[PDB]
Amino acid sequence: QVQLVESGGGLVQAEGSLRLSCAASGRTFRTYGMGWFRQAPGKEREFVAALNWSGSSTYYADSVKGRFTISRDNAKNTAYLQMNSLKPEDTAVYYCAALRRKAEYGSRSIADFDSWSKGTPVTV
Amino acid sequence: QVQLVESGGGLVQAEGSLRLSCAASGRTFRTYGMGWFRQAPGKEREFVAALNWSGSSTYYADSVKGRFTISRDNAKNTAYLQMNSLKPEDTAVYYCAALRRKAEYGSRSIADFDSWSKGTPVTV
Amino acid sequence: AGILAWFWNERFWLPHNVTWADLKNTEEATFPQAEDLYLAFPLAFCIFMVRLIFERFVAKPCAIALNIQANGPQIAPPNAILEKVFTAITKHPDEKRLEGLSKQLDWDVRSIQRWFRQRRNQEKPSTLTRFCESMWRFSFYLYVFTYGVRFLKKTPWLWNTRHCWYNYPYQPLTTDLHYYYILELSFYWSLMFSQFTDIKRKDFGIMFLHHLVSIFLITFSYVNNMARVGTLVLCLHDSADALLEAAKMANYAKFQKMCDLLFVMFAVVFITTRLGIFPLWVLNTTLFESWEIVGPYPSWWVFNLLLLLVQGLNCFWSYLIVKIACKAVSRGK
Amino acid sequence: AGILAWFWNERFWLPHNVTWADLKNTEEATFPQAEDLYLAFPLAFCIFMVRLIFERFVAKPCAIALNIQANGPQIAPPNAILEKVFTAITKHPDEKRLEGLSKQLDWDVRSIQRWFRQRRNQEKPSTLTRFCESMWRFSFYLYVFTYGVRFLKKTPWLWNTRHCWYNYPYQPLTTDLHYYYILELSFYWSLMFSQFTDIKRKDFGIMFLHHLVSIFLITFSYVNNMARVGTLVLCLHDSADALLEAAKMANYAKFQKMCDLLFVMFAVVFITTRLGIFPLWVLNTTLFESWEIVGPYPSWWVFNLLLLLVQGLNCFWSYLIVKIACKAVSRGK
Ligand SMILES: CCCCCCCCCCCCCCCC(=O)N[C@@H](C)[C@@H](O)C[C@H](O)CCCC[C@@H](O)C[C@H](C)C[C@H](OC(=O)C[C@@H](CC(=O)O)C(=O)O)[C@H](OC(=O)C[C@@H](CC(=O)O)C(=O)O)[C@H](C)CCCC
Ligand SMILES: CCCCCCCCCCCCCCCC(=O)N[C@@H](C)[C@@H](O)C[C@H](O)CCCC[C@@H](O)C[C@H](C)C[C@H](OC(=O)C[C@@H](CC(=O)O)C(=O)O)[C@H](OC(=O)C[C@@H](CC(=O)O)C(=O)O)[C@H](C)CCCC
Ligand SMILES: *[C@@H]1O[C@H](CO)[C@@H](O)[C@H](O)[C@H]1NC(C)=O
Ligand SMILES: *[C@@H]1O[C@H](CO)[C@@H](O)[C@H](O)[C@H]1NC(C)=O
Repeated sequence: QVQLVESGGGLVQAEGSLRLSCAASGRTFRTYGMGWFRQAPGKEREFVAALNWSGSSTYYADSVKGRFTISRDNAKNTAYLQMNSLKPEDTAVYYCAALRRKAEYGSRSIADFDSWSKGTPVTV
Repeated sequence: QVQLVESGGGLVQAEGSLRLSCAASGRTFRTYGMGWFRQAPGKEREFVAALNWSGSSTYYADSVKGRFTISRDNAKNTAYLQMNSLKPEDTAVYYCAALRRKAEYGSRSIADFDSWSKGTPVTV
Repeated sequence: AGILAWFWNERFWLPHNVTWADLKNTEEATFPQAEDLYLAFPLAFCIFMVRLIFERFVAKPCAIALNIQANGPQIAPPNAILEKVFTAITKHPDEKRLEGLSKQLDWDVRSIQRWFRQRRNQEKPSTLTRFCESMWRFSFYLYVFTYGVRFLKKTPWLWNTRHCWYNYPYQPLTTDLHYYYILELSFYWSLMFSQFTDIKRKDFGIMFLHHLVSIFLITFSYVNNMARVGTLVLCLHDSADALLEAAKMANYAKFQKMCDLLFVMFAVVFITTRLGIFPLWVLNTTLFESWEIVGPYPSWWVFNLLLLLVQGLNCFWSYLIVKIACKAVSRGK
Repeated sequence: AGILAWFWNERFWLPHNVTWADLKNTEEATFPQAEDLYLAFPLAFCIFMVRLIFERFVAKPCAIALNIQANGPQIAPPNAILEKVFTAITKHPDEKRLEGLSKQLDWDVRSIQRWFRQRRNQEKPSTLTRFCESMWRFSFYLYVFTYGVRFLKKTPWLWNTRHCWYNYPYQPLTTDLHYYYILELSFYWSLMFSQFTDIKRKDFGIMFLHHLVSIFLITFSYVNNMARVGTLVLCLHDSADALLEAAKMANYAKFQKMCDLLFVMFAVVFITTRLGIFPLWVLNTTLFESWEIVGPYPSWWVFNLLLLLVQGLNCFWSYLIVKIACKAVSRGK
């Protein structure tokens, strides 16, 4: 029950740094767990990172672990994803979503995230 | 919580007959008791007639008793007031209202009726 | 959930064209809900707890200071024939049975009656516990009757009973009605607890049936939003129960004159308020005014049959009360 | 209403920046509510009613067919000195007291011990009623443990306890959790009813305190939405209570070998599940994982102190159980 708008996309150099932001238009952003998904040319959507409502617990994917850090600010009602040492495989469209109040923590499936977003394109 | 629209007003001859209608835009018209009020030039508003939700119980004013009959149709969500043998003292503006869910039956006060209407002018 | 939906049929309880969805609580007004009756069960237990305290630290010292014996009743003299008759034949022998026993045992009828009374007292609990229970009942009934009178003094439907049915069922629930109904139902559930589990050596008789009928009426009149006439019935019935307990307390204190006067007054009030006022005031509005204002719906028959059953039970109780009070009147002369 | 609002402070129970308004029931998900606990009070009474039937028509014929004597315990021989010691000095004399009484009365210590055991049995209720109560407890505990195992077999937080705290408190309530909690609380309230009003000649000791702690924990973990770890605690504690009642039933049936084997197995299960698994599995997730996932909030201290109190009570019970079971082991050899 939150509207998510993404920002921070664009073209970056190799082994650069980027910071995507996902802002929520609502007062219930602090009761849902945020997550990010990747859409590359071909194949299908992939899981990138996610965290719970308080931000204490955070889990990434195996291929992106160690370089991407996802956090959130409940005071500003937004979430951030900082990507360091980017690779050409990271060139894709990023989507911001939230757990649908009934999916357990640690879910890595499309059906477990409800409030999607338009997404931003990142080229490396 | 009902919107009331009146119809049937106009000029009538002496000792004539008229039938005012008050239609409700809502599904809760059958849970409120209807009533009518009179506004003559000068003085203040006066009570004319009223009835409860089922239409079984009906009470009028002393000056209008015996000539005016008020009924209602919950199937069409409307109320009717038939006036017979009109008098020049009846020339006034008629208002349709409903009991506000907390006023007891038999109330003859302005503060006890909430959902008012524009009203119709009747000249005799 | 199917059986519950079948039981709570909206075409059975509510009048025509009225559904339960119209009685849901909103910001405009609040209506009685069945769930609000669940709160009657914890409070009842709490009441029971308080009762124990009242029987421990308040009523017991008053009974002791009143020279009430704390031991059991005096033991009846042993008699094999009398014991066999009491256990097998009956506990309250008639005149013919008493004469036969007197002829068989060559003993006076008064001695046999005294032995039977002693045996009945031995079966019954001790006098002090009954005194404490009567004191508790008297206190609660006095408080409830006072609250009911104070509450009904300002209501519009006391003076004109037709106001019970004019806006039925769309009559909002107030704090006073909720408190009154919850308190009454909690007391009746407390009585049921004290009857079932506290001591199962008690008797299930007419009083148990009357308590069941009262609980059913209170519950299903609160659920159906028939509370305006329910309060009238509750106050009328609790008017006469504040003197019976006082008469019992006077009897257990060996005060003959005070007990006789209190019981005569109680009998007068009981007859007046349950045979002259009830059928002409409460049975009038629930039979005739309800028919002409609301209309005939299936729950009307059920509630009126239950009210007629209550009237019959009150007739039986009044018969016993007057039969007992005739002896008191004769003794007072 | 002011005192209730002071008691239910949202900065005390819930974690930081979480308010009760966020836990209200909507169309998206349902959360546990305090009002849902009121339903535990009527059902408890119903359970009590059923218990009576189970002790009337089911357990009693089985006890009779088992050659269990329906009369009271054998009367101890009269002795003024022994009676005075039992009433005044103690009910369980030590070795020195037994030797002194034997020297004073010139009687064997075994005779004094037999007299004391007979007096204790006379004070205690009859054997058949205890057998029926144990049968009822065994049936209920077996059913509850089976249901708990079947329910927890599929839950995600049984295998990974960190799932109790990841989305806390925004964890929806399901039908199974509601049914489990209501059933447990109803049984505990039924036990409280049977303890308070059924017979007030019983004893208020450590078991009463343990029951109070259990009721408090169940209530205030359901209200606070700490049900995921509550189910683990409930299943772990009900694992070992299905064998104690079977051992008691075997003891009341004069089956020495079966009772000894059942009690040895019960002691093993009790020690294993309340001294080795509880502090390493339940006290691990409620102390360390909760601290690092949720954070420090005031209700955490209260709940952990209550869990430590439960651990201490279980240590005391286990000490008594092993002290008794040593005798059974010695006899079995
Ligand atoms: C469109 C439709 C919409 C419909 C909408 C509907 C809305 C409904 C909305 C809810 C409505 C709810 C209504 C609720 C009503 C309600 O509330 N009912 C009951 C719960 C209840 O209100 C009844 C009451 O309560 C009865 C009272 C009897 C009293 C009597 O029964 C007393 C004897 C006859 C006598 C006594 O009898 C006892 O006390 C018996 C006890 C004694 C004991 O404790 O040991 C016993 O043996 O069991 C005792 O008599 C004796 O002692 C006489 C004996 C012995 C002697 O000499 O001493 C003798 O002479 O033979 C004397 C009081 C002693 C003094 C005598 C001077
Ligand atoms: C961020 C933070 C989030 C936090 C989130 C938190 C969530 C919380 C979520 C809710 C969690 C809820 C937990 C609930 C737990 C719970 O559930 N607890 C209790 C309610 C309860 O589970 C306890 C249990 O229950 C104890 C059991 C003791 C058992 C013992 O006590 C047994 C004796 C030691 C022995 C027996 O003792 C009795 O039976 C005594 C009885 C007997 C009688 O009936 O007459 C009596 O006298 O009273 C008896 O011993 C004897 O008979 C021996 C004697 C005599 C002889 O020889 O025969 C002797 O030798 O001396 C033997 C069983 C007989 C057979 C022996 C071979
Ligand atoms: C009830 O509804 C039916 C049909 O909807 C209608 O014919 C009837 O007049 C209504 N009665 C009342 C009292 O509203
Ligand atoms: C709680 O809110 C305060 C201020 O609104 C903020 O500083 C803090 O970071 C928040 N904490 C969490 C866990 O949301």
